[PDB]
Amino acid sequence: GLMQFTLPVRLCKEIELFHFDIGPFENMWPGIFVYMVHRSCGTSCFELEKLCRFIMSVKKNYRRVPYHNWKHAVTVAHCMYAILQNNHTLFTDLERKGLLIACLCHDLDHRGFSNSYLQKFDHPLAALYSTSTMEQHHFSQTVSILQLEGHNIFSTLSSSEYEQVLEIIRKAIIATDLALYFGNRKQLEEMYQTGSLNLNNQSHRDRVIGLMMTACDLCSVTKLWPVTKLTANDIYAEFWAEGDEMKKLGIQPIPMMDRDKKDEVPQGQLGFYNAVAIPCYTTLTQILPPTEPLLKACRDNLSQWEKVIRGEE
Ligand SMILES: O=C1CCN(c2ccccc2)N=C1c1ccnn1-c1ccccc1
Ligand SMILES: [Mg+2]
Ligand SMILES: [Zn+2]
Repeated sequence: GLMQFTLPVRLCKEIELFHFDIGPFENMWPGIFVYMVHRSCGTSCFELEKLCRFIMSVKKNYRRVPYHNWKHAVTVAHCMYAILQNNHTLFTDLERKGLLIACLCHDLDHRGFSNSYLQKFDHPLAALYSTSTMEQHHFSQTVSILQLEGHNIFSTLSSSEYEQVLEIIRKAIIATDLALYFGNRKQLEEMYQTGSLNLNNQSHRDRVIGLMMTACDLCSVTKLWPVTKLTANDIYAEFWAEGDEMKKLGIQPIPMMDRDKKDEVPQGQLGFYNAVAIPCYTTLTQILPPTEPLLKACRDNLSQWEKVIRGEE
């Protein structure tokens, strides 16, 4: 009960900032997650023994892939921590519990392949889940781990509160399907601009949490340039492996996934920042003004990709 997690001074200070990088010491990441749960939710939210067992089973069910790995899980959870900490009073007790867990679990058992590749491969998961294929799998893996003996971190919740938090987690994980982001943001834009956005409306809260999940999921584009640049290598390592596997199916992949077309990456990054990242953080900042640092960092990285094209690096 009186056992607090405490970080070294540099991490204690920098973990509060949106652009925090969790570092290369894998063995410190569970401690970093518990620290964030304790400050974001409370020391009483979870039984420490159960929470630690849950974290280590989640870690075990992330694969050794270049990008969609345990480090991504904890990085996305940290961005959610920074949003929740900068928006103290906007979220319920159940939301703050559910959302850090949703972020830690959101890519469980990822193989480094898109929904598109599973569909073209005719993977068993594409028959089980016709849309948001990997995201339905991630939620399924989350429920599986929660149901392991001694892993039910929600055991003190009532039957109805348990159903609510698992529904927050389900919607939050499904929302990380980038196919669904475009429509979600357009609706939030319309609601904000016509002034009809209402945070007491549950359908509206769901949409705002969805955009928060996109924002946290893409947060590699909101880090300092050296972090963003080096993370991009891991992202494209997966894309190019998917491209190789498309070529093995006798399908020319899109240029983004073709390692023969690396020269086209800088221009592809601009498209992504302009079509996905900047609009995401712009709408998030309109709804949650204290998340402005994410938009600023995103714009800084857009400027860096423009410099790569001009051959200034
Ligand atoms: O940087 C890039 C290149 C373009 N790209 C992308 C992804 C899907 C479809 C089209 C483009 N995504 C990113 C990116 C930045 C942060 N996260 N992600 C991301 C998101 C989902 C899967 C893998 C990576
Ligand atoms: Mg995902
Ligand atoms: Zn993700």
